[PDB]
Amino acid sequence: MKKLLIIGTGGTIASAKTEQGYKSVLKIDEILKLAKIKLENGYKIDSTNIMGSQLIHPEDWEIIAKEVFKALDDYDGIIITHGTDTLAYTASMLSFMIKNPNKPIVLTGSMLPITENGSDAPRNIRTAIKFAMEDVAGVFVAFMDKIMLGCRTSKVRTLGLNAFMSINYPDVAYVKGEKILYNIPKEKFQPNGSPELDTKYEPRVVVLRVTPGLGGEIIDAVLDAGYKGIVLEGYGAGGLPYRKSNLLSKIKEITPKIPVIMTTQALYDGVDMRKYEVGRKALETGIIPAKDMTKEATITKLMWALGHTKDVEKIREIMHTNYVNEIKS
Amino acid sequence: MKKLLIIGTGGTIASAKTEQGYKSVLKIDEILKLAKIKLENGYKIDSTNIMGSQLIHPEDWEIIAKEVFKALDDYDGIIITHGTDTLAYTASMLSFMIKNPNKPIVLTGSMLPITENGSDAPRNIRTAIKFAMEDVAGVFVAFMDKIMLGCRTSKVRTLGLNAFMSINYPDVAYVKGEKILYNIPKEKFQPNGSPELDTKYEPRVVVLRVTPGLGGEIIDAVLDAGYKGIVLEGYGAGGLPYRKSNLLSKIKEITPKIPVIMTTQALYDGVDMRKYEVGRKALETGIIPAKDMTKEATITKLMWALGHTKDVEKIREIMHTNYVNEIKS
Repeated sequence: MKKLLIIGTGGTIASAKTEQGYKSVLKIDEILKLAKIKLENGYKIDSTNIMGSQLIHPEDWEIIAKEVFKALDDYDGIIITHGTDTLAYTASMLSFMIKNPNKPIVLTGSMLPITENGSDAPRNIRTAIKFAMEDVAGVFVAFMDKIMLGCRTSKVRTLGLNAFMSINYPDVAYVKGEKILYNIPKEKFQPNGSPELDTKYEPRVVVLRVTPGLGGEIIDAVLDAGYKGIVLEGYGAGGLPYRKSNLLSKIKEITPKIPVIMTTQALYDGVDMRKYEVGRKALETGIIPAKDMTKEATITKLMWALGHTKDVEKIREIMHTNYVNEIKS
Repeated sequence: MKKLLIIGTGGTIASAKTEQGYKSVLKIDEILKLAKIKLENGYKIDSTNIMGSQLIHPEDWEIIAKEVFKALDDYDGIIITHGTDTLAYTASMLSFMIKNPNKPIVLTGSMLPITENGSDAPRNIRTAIKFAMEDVAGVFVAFMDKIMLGCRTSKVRTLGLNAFMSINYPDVAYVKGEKILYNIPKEKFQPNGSPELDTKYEPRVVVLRVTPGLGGEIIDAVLDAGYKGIVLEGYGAGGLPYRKSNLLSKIKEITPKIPVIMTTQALYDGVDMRKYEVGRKALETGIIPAKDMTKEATITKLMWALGHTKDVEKIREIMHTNYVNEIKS
């Protein structure tokens, strides 16, 4: 009946405790063996390893997108095991690089190595397999029995097993044993159009936390260092100091040439740069609101957008296009 | 019986909706009047305004600490109204600038202006007054009926009224009408020693989010721009790329001269740089773990520490000293 591909990429899920700490040591065949995954029953799993890796690099996104893209032809469902710390960047970036995928692409990981007592790895793989067997299409994350839209996922903690949340967006579904309870209607994830691959990206995006003290001298430094986009983890007021501070005036000097995106240091509820006068002053300088996007969506989307054009009005239109429900319309 | 001082500083709590957006317009006397606060019954409230402000600047911390410090002599309790976006930076910084305060110092704010329907401002002020009437000492935040240790508070969302959480640390208490339920024993917040004022700080700390793509060229740029400390919002693996990446090797070149602190982009559970080999490699470069500290504690503590010395071993010892339960021992 159904054919699944599981792609290994590294991560805690590929790791074992050593005398030098956790170390990425397992290929996907050993993960599947150590997590006691059934390779059949209404399906057949094939497995492959892309390329000691804990962390994804932007180059790896192009590699993974090409392999996933070629595989849509031969598989009903595609699972990617991945390090938790950068899984949400990968999930978001594939959501822009693979247009109209016509099969489920499901990323997962673990907080514990398989071989540690109480590991979450077997359960997360099993969840991902179950959802990958669904007649749906898009890029999803499977974690702690939840299915979440890839471009809306963030890692919220470093120890607790319920480590990924859907930010400012509903979960897709919840998997209890063999039952899938759709939180968003299944009919909403049907394939539309033919898949396309677009791997253009510019990686030199720098993300800053807006703090008291942060001066315009940083904006000078990041331009001197060659960076092409700036993400700010700003305030819910949505604005910057324009008094005892050159930050807003130094940004206003560069917004015609460099996209400056305003997201939040706060996790939940998004940025509204219109509610406060201080926000409206930040907008008036040409700072581009990230609205309800996650950090990981904001960042990967801007890298992808800069790969297409350096025209800041065109970047604004790309960032505010709702491609795959990464952002409100 | 008891004397309370309420200090105004600006914020949403001081704001009103105008045709140009929310605007800071109210002095503390008008806030108290519009929120219908009782200025007596077992107490007397005095009020004062420090110095159009939504956002605190590091300079304001010294001003507020001097005024709060002088006021310990004449008041049983001190309340500060403050903008929510930078309240947690202020609460943390006062926790290092005011040693062994012998009275409750309680910061609060609101998500809604007083004059907006359903405002949280009256309730937050009332909570802060109630806790300020307690025979305890330290720096606390009052929000949505909770009392939280100041140096453990973060703003987690931009719209929901329950906007502040206690991070990796229990709440101090919960206030239901006239009842205070102590979550940590009251006896644990008794005054010890005589209050001291220490307002030394270095503001040029830059906070970066660790992303895929982030190169060592940023470390060069921030040194050229004169910054004296770097906070990284890193990964739970606790490490950096040392492969297809010069980030870790450029940081290893500067850690003898510049403190580089590793905290998390994730909100909850802290950094453990020993669990993973990649973390141990980051430690071996002399990156200083922030452990369980909040971003706002990490950042203000480093600014305060740099105000005392530029010796990176002495900064490490300061950062890992548990002064006021900002960090685990």
